[PDB]
Formats: sequence, structure tokens, C-alpha cells
Amino acid sequence: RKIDPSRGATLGDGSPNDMNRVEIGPTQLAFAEWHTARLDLPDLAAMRRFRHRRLTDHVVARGYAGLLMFDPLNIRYATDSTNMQLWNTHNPFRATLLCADGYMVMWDYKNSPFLSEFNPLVREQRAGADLFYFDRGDKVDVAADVFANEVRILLRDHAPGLRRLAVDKVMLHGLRALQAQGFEIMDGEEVTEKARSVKGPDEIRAMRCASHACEVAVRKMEDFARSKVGDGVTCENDIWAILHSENVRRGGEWIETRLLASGPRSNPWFQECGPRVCQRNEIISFDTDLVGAYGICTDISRSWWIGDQKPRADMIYAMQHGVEHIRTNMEMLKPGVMIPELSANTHVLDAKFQKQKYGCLMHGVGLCDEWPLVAYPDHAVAGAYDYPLEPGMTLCVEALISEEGGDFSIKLEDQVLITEDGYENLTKYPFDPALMG
Amino acid sequence: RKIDPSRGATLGDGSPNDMNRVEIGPTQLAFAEWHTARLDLPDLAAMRRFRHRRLTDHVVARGYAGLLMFDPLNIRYATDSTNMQLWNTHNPFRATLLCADGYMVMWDYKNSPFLSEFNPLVREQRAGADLFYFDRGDKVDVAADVFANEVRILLRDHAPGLRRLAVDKVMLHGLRALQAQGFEIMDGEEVTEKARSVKGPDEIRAMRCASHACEVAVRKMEDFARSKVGDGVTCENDIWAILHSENVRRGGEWIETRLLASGPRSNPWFQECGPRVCQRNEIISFDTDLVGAYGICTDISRSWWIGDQKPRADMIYAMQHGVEHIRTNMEMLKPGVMIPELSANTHVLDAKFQKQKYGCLMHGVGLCDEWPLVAYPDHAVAGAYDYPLEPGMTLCVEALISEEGGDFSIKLEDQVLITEDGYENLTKYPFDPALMG
Ligand SMILES: [Fe+3]
Ligand SMILES: [Fe+3]
Ligand SMILES: [Fe+3]
Ligand SMILES: [Fe+3]
Repeated sequence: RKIDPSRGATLGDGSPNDMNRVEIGPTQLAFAEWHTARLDLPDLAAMRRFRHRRLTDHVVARGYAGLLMFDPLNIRYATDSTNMQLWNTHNPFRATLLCADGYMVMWDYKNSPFLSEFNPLVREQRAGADLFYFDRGDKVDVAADVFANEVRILLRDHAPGLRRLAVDKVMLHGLRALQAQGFEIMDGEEVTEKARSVKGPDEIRAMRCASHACEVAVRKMEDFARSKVGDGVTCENDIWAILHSENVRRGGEWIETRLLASGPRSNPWFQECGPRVCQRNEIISFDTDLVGAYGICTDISRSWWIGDQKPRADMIYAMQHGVEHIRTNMEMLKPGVMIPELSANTHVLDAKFQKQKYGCLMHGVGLCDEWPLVAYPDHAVAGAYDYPLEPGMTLCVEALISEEGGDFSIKLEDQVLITEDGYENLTKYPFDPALMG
Repeated sequence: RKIDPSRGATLGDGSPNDMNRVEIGPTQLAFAEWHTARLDLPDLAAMRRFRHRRLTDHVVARGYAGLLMFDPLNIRYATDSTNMQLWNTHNPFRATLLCADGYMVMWDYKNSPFLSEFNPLVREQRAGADLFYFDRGDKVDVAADVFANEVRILLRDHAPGLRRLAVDKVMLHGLRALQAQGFEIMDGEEVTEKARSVKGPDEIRAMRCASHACEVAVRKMEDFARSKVGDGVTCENDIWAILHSENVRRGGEWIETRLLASGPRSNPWFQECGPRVCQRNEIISFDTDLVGAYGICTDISRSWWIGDQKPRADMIYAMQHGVEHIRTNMEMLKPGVMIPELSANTHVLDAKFQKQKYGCLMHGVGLCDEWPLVAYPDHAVAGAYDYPLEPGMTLCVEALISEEGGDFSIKLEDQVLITEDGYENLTKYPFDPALMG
């Protein structure tokens, strides 16, 4: 029983053409829409090999024994295997070890070792890396020592004579157990963030797919908003719910924030989506901050005017100003440009917008928001991000246009790829023609 | 402009009756359904005071200076303030300090100090507790020292002469900075898990509300499944999407797992919801694992038979066996019973079910899955959970009924409150009458 009977043993992305397979991934709906958009599918095996080769190279360039990962998103990067991802972000039951020779082990939940079997780069599946109070009570230490010894033995074999173990984040008991085995603990996030920083050819294809799925879901949310707002019952949550459903229907995973806000609730920014019944002749501003198809994040922001009357002239000005902000900064994007050059040379927002502008003008994106962060010059920390842009980096370009004490904020954001010769904006979503004038 | 014009300055839960308020919470839809079910609303101010008094008492009983929390769910428990919760679970930008005298400080995202203002128990709002590589690059240490000094100064004033600082989870750089200020770092999760372990009168009311909202959302998912399955397009994700939407429409927050599985994909258990097109005459088994209204978790599980033909006799047997398992174990619930007594005296699953049974027979629940864990005797760790049940504890009672190499699994789960005299099952959701026979 096939997911695509109109194909052989595999899907166009190399995954098993079997409706009864363990693996999840995009839905028929999403595949259909991408075929129509004529988007090349990612070869998942190749994508996974690329990530593992790159991550392994990073461990070796640093002279480390290995990299031990407890962050679910780092685990995803290294193995592409999901397991109760959201539960995992705050209950650290999983671990992945990447040894300097490329050898990779997964400690998974005790009763689900099969979840990472589809990726033969994961050489072993074990249990017992769960070193928190909920899972072990007053008996975490015994287990911490068992686990740490396992790590020691693995790296004696796969990284003989190396003492430095990068760890992304670990529970205190785990840290001390690892130290008691003789490991010098290094910052794992500097390793993973820099590895994640450059996408390979299949990661690009994947992001193209995810981005499209996200945009279709956003359009569905817009359709619903423009059709319901004014009925005196449809709230911010009702609208936002369309983005949740339509992301899931395309094989998406979750939404990182609650950044949808209507009317006066959009200034100051960062107020959360909730029960406010929306109204005609108001701006709705939102940011997708979305983990979608193939586990790829689409992080884009738009502001919408729903109403028959024209918007106030300051709304139109703010909108056009955000668009100019994004498009100007985007033009700076080229390989070899340093991050702080981007900080220095940012397009300058008007005075009434400086105080409440966004925490950065750009940031990385992959499986979620990622390194680097490109802060505005008045916040840039010297020596913090002294690195060049490289081809394959994918960044979100931001604009928050928010008057101090103001009535509304414009939030705009596009997702862009760095190429050999410059950049390529991956976002196709239109700007609201009424807010653009 | 009021959220409930049919009321004064406040909602029935004490929150501001203003559609333009910063605070989120349940929707008109959810409030309507709870009024009809005649459910008393939680007094939020009182709920928040109860949690703070209890958490503070725990810090003091231990002789600690304070408790520093970076886990978003612990922050929620202490302050009830949300901010990009899911982003926060894996990018630690927030911190809450609870001093031994009750004094409480929030370090929030640099541009959103207002988010915790609605809770005057949060005495200060600062920034700069964000000590990870994405937010700070190669300059985390400078900031780690600034933050750690702030903590030192606060506890000199609010906990003079005390050196022990419980921390739930912290980044390595933060840990060393705190140690360099002279703090003895203790396990924060033993503090928070034990505080969270007992709910007050308003937390109970809140959970009653959340549980109802979750059940209505599940019914909506059932309606949709029973009406669409067989159409040859409706997949696991399509069905699951109804739970996402309908939780959000009631002010819910997120779903911790992907535990919905159709047909043969339900054995082994822990396979994830995905693109498999569902079919008539198959079991769908699922677990809500849901963070709903008022931020309260409803964690329940059901199995459904959709089809005109009767289910196989082993499915009916498995179902009845799970129900017996849950109802028998539930009968053990009383204050003063020790956790390992529950382990020892569990109802015994049949032989064909022992190998693949669930990781526990019971666990705590509050803002998510919580301490304690009640493991089956063949996994129980002696001395790990030597504690009595107390009134106000709220536990989920589990049954996974899964034949080794089998065709399907039955997953059932109810959420229960411990009372003075025994227990009270809070779950009202029916069992599938076709699977019950
Ligand atoms: Fe964003
Ligand atoms: Fe962004
Ligand atoms: Fe559950
Ligand atoms: Fe459970």
C-alpha cells in the first residue's frame, strides 16, 4: 500500500513509498502543491549525509573527541530523527554522540529505539541518557555515571587519546559525571550553530519546499481573516488557528511563538495572540516563526489591513518604510561581507521608529532561528560575530516599524539565501496592497 | 471595549475585562462552554499567590538562598507569564529568580519587559539573562558575569548569608559565572517538581476548565474522523489538525508529542502522526499530551474504531483489558500511599502485553507531564520516589495494551485528582462503544 502508487519503491525524496512506514514527512497535499509549483524534492539520504559530514568536519577542525547533543533541534540536525520533539525541548530524555571519526550513537527513549533506524548514519540505538528529576527521582547520579562511562568507552574507541567533549546543553548531574570520566567539556552550541550555518544543495531544496507550504498556509489564514473579520466573534486565536491546522495538514511540526496581534495590541510588539475579537479597519500583524515541512523553519512576517476604508496615512508610511528597510538591507547580502559590516551599514530607520525597533536586522534560519544574529549598530557587540557570509547561508531580513506609544506596528520579514554572486529572496508572499497604498 | 460587556471591571477569573489588555487567556468560546458546564473559574491572582507561597516555602524548607529558573515551564509556574514559550524551551533568553524572602525578579527578552507586569509578585523586570551562542556569539562570558553579579547582589539583600542557589537548568557559561560569585549550585528541578506536585484550590478549578476544553476539542476531532475516514484522502495529520485548531480556539498553547497513529502504525507505540491516509475498519489510537487553557496540561489517551464491521475480538479484549488496568490502579489512589506501593500493587497485564507496556502506570501532570513517575515493578528504582501521595496531587493513569509483533495498540489514559478521602477522576471522555463491545 503506497503513499504514491504512481511511483516505485521510493518517493521522489528517496523515502520509502509505503503508507505503513515508520517515517513521517510531507503529506500528499504538500507533495501535490510542490509538483504544481515545479519544486525539486530534497534527496533525504544525501541531505542527512551532508549534515553528518559537515558536523563531523566541525568536530575534527576543532580537535575535539566528539560532540554530545541533548537539544532536540541539534539532534534533528545530526540525525533527522524526531521523537516527541516539544516534550524533548524541556525534558532531556535523548542524546546523540558524534565521535571524531564520524561514528554516531543515539540514546533514545527506553521504549522507542526504532525511531532513528531509518538513518543508518545512526550506528547504535541505546537508552538511559535521561538524567532529570522527573525521569529518575532521587536516583539520577547512578544513571549519570552509567551513561558517562558509555561515552568514555565510545570515545576511547572512536576518538583515542582525545579529552575534549563539546556538549550543547546538559543537566548538572550529567556534567559532573562526564567531568569525572576525565572529559574537558567544551561549548557544543558554537559547534552546532556554525555547522547549521551553511545549508547543502538538498537542505536548500527542502527549504524551498517548506517555504512554499508555509506561504500556502498563510494565504489560507488570510482568506479566512478577510472573510470573517467584522462578524463580532472571530478572535486573534481563531485566525491563528488556521496557520496551525494548515501547517500540520502539510506535514509541519509546530509554531515557536504567539506573534499574531490585532488592533492596538500590536504596539508594543511581542504581545501574544489571544481572545481579542478582531475588527474591521484594523491592522493585523503577525510573524509565522514556523517549523514546517521536512522540519524546516519558515520565519516570515506580514501586516494586513482588513476593512473597506483606506488605512491611516501613518500606516501606509510605516509599511512602505519597512519594505524599504528590508529591501535595502537585503541588497547588502553577498559572500565575504562580515556580519558587523551588515550592522554598520544598515538602512537607518526614522527617528520615531528607532526606540522600538527589532532586536536585530537579520538572523540565521534553518530548523528554527539560528546563528548568526545581526544586531543594529547601537546594540552590536564588538568581537561577537567576526565572520564572513558564505554561500548556502540562509537569513531572515527583519523590519519592525513601531511608533513609541503608538497605535499599531508594522512587522515585515523575508527569508533569503546567500548564493555565489549575491542573494536570492526565497519569500514570494505579497505585501498588503492597501497598506502599500 | 470589554471581553465580557455582561460584567464589570474584571472577568469571572479576576483578569481585566478589556479586549485590548496585554494578558491572554481563554476565549469567549471557552468561557461560554464552561459556563454551560457550570464550572467555577479560577481566581488567577489567588492561584498565582498560592504558587509563589508554595515555591517560596520550598526554597526556605531547604535552607537555600534562592531558586533561579530558566525552564519556561518553571517560569510559568512561578510567574504565570508566557513569552514565546516554545522558542524559549530551546533558546534560554528568560530567567526568574525567587529569593528566600519571596522577592522575585524576571530577566525577560530585551524588548518585552511588559509581559510579566500583570503579576505584581514579579517585583522587577530586567534583561540580559540570555547566555547562549545564538544571542551573544563569542561574547557570552562578559554577559554571564554581569548577570551573575546581579544575582549575587539580589541575594545579599534578600537572602543575606546564604550561599546555596538551586538552578533548574543553566548554560555552562552561566554555571561557571554563578560559581565564581561563590554560589553553591543545587538541583532546581527537585525544588520545582516538588512544588508543582501539589495543586491549590484555584489550580484545581483551572484544570477542570482546561480538561473540559481539551475534551471538547477531542470530540471535534472524533466528529471529523468518523465523518471523513474512508474518503481515501484524509490522513493522520488531517485528523490531528482538528485537535491543534480546536485547542487554540479555546486559548490552548501547544501539543507536546505527535502521538496519533492509525492502523498498523500504532504497534509498536510511539510512531508519530503523519501522512498515512486512514482507512475504514482500523483503530486510530492517540494521546492528547496537550497544553491547553490557562496553560494547564490535559494528557489523555483514547483508541477509536471507525468502520461498519465489528472490530476483531483481540481489539475488544485489549480495550477491555486497558480499561480494567486503569480502573484497578486508580482504585489504589489515596493520600498516604507511597509511590512504590503503587508500583508493587499494580494490576498485572497479561503476558502478551508485558513486553511492550508503557514506561509507567502513572505520572504527575500540571503545566505538562510532571513528577512523580510511577514505574511498573520490573523497572521501579528502589529509593528513587520514597514519598506519600498528598491531597491536591493530580496524576494521569496509563494503559498501553500492545501485542509484541502485533497489529495495533490500545492506548488509554485518564487524569485524576487526589482528594482527602481518595481520588476523583477528572476525565469524562467516553470509551469507544464498538471497541468496548
Ligand atoms: Fe520571525
Ligand atoms: Fe525573525
Ligand atoms: Fe499521555
Ligand atoms: Fe501520560
